[PDB]
Amino acid sequence: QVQLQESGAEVMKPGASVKISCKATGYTFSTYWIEWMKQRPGGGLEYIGEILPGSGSTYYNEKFKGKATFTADTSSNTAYMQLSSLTSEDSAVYYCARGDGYYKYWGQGTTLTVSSASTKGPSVFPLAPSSKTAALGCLVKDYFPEPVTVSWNSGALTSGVHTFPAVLQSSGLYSLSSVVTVPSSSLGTQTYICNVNHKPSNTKVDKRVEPKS
Amino acid sequence: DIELTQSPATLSVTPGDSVSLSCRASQSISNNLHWYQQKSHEPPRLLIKYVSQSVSGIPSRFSGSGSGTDFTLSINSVETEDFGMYFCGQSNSWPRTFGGGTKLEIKRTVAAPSVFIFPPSDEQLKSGTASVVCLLNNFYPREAKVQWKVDNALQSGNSQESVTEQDSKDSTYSLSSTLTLSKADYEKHKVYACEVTHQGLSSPVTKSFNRGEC
Repeated sequence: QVQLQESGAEVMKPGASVKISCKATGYTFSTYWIEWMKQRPGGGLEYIGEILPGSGSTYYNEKFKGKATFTADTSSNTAYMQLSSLTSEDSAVYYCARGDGYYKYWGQGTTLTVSSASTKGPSVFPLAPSSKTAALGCLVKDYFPEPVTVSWNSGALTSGVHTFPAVLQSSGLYSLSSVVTVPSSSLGTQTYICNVNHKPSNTKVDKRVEPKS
Repeated sequence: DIELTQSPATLSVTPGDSVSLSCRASQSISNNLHWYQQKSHEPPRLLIKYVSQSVSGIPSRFSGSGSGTDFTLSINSVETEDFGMYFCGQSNSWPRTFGGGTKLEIKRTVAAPSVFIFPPSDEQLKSGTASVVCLLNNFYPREAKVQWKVDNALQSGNSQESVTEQDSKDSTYSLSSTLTLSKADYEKHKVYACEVTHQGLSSPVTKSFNRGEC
């Protein structure tokens, strides 16, 4: 059962270096190539290069000679790609695949964000239902980096939820909304909490969303 | 290198219909042409290998064809699970290259949006900023015009839109339009309006509030 397992998301300041791992399992590590691809948001796949673990032979797409550096360790069945002198152009999802002629077995993907911004948690503001089916929600504003999660009433409310993709603002900070449609009659007699969590700053916020008086 | 060119870039299909996506190569690549499907936040998944040969675990409705520099992926009777991005990939030479992709959307009855407008909270105001929010909910197709009017003045580059992927229940879209103004500017005007134009509306729907009224 061949399986490739990549490492977690990474957020670095420009000019830093990052190393992404690809842990193979299910076969002799040193007999198949490990190939690396870069995919930018809403874009195609781009070949970085590839390594043969045991020999350590390497090929590099000429575009990435400066940027990427492949290493491997046979002992721990793990391949590495090191991206150096980072810039925002390196913001992308990085994949590793086993060389099978075709790419049958892929790693799950690694998100690399490169940005000036610094870790900041969001402010959460009510989207308050109208003065006259209703909609309410939470505005999750000015945070860094991705991601934030939003549940409603600790997950007892999921029907009719929409949590938009974040938009990156001029400030380098992200902003996001989550909305839910509910019965009109319920708005006076009930409680609606949006449970926001931004792990990179330990922001856990449970915001009451009520119609204004 | 080898350049791979896919067309169309976009296709809406209603389930049961059949589609042929095209992939053209800049020079010959033998039969080392493969097809991949990729869903959101997922690694691509091998669909057809070696121009036309079956791949383990892939539904039979997918099939690939072609020769020389002209290849096709066919989906006999598309299903609702087949939304996503479709790439061809060559492996005849290094570097490996991929086409631009075709986004397969699922086509569906036209659904007008429900429109809702949200004034900025008081909390956010005290901190210097007003985010006014317009929600267009559960509509299809994707094209929609959202027009902000502040005291009937038509707003320009002071808003950002954000759209969901096709809903997993009814294949609709939802989008948010966020007007962002300074507290000062927001408090220079009374009547904040969001005007939505969409195929399923006989005329534009306007949602508004007045800062003078709770």
